[PDB]
Amino acid sequence: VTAYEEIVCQVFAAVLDRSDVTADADFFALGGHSLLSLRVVARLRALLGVDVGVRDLFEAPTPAALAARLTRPAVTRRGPDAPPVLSHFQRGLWLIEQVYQTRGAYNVPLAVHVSDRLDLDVLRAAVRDLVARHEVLRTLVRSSDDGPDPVLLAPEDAAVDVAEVQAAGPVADLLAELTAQPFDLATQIPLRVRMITGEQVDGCVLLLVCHHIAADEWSFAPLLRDLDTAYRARAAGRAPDWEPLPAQYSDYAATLHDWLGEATDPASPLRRQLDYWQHALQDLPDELDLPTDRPRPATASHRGGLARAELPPELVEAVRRLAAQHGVTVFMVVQAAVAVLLHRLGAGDDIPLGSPVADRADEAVHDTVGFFLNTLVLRVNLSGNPTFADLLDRVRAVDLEAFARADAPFDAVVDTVKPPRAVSRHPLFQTMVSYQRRPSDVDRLFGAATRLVEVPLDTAKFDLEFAFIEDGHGGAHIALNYAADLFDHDSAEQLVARLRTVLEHACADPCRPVA
Ligand SMILES: *P(=O)(O)OCC(C)(C)[C@@H](O)C(=O)NCCC(=O)NCCOC(=O)[C@@H](N)CC(C)C
Repeated sequence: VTAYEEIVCQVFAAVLDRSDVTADADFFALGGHSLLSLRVVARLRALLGVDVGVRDLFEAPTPAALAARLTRPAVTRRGPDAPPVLSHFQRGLWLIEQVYQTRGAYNVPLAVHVSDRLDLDVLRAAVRDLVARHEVLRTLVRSSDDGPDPVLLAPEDAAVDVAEVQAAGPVADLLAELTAQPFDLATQIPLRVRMITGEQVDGCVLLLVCHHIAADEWSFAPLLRDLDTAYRARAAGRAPDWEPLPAQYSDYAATLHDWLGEATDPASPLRRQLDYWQHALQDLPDELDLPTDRPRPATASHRGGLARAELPPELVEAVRRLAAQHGVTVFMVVQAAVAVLLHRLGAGDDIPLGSPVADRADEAVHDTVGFFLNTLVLRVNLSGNPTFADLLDRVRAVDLEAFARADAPFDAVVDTVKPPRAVSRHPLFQTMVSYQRRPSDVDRLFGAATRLVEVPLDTAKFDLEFAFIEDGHGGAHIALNYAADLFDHDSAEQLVARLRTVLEHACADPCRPVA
């Protein structure tokens, strides 16, 4: 869970009085010692509500290690002859695509503007190195009677898909179209690479499209890192000089499967976490009374738009202060604000919000390529006329309770809860809230000037998806990915603007009742 990691970071920063606390920063190297160790332990106990001690800090002196310490066997490499293993999370992504026919909605884009036009032959060679390094990028998925079956292509058998595209109209719409193009994972590797050039394009835009089964947003940094390494090596006519991965995704999947156990085992983590979610999601609403422009259609088209709400740096910093002062993450502030927004729009006091949680505590997978996101239903209650500060306490309690049962795959949770189904409605929740941080130090890739560019998606996965997105070099914005079937664009622009308004009011005076 990344949430533990940012809480430990916020605690390190406050105690050491430093603004440079990263997930890999050693507490004692940061300037800490035994005296300040007591203050870190005391603050983490009051915030996290778990019995943490000096021992945990000593053995795990970095936020990533300490967070992982609070979250199960370590991932072990299974040897070269081991067959591929699809994780439960991958199986869930395969199910939603087959059962709900989401076409291209789950494709993950990663677009980088490059001041130089890249060499297509070197890029293709580098993509082959990237695919050879990360087995998940050359793992096909084929249907069967039992379900999906992984098929690991050998590096020499994985035909990479690398092509240059000349941009006619605006580049942003081309990026969205290329992203929406569906994969056939039975015959194509889950990676498409496109270099967009044109008279309007200065240099090129490098677009990586991954099928979600093979990458999450947390994979952007290792993707660009490794692709840059391979491109530079291939431009010099050599193979990239890198060590093997400490673990492949199949290693992570096998370890997760063995630890989860069988749902029929009363002592297995799977059944115990499923039992929690069965109780926690009792009497859940089928859906929230949101203000749509059109009724929910019989079948979902999964068309969508993207409405941005720019946040002034002073608002981003005020939101950070509000999170730090109440001992919550920025995500919890955003999640609380979204709950207030839907509440003020008439959704009631019982607000289920879907949210991704990253299962990247193990150091063998903490910085690797793959899909490590589970989906949790964060059920926030707004009854009793709470203030926003009160809500931040409720949200923290709901989230921490949820983060302790984050391994039960969301599809098993849907099976256990058994809500009424509808192919045009995502079950258990239809609004997702997430916090995302884009990679830093990706400005000099491929020996050029580079910058990430956001892709304006033409697809949507739920009714509403709110994302607080930090760019990695200072700024932040809210991205609302809305279902076009339900909302017009201007309704979504208004929705994302009213969320910023709620955030502005919460920072100004968190003691206002949310009603
Ligand atoms: P954190 O890891 O930074 O902890 C700080 C210290 C330095 C470990 C702190 O615990 C500490 O001061 N340890 C020192 C303990 C120590 O050295 N005691 C000396 C023993 O003195 C006596 O007890 C005395 N009876 C010695 C006899 C042999 C005469």
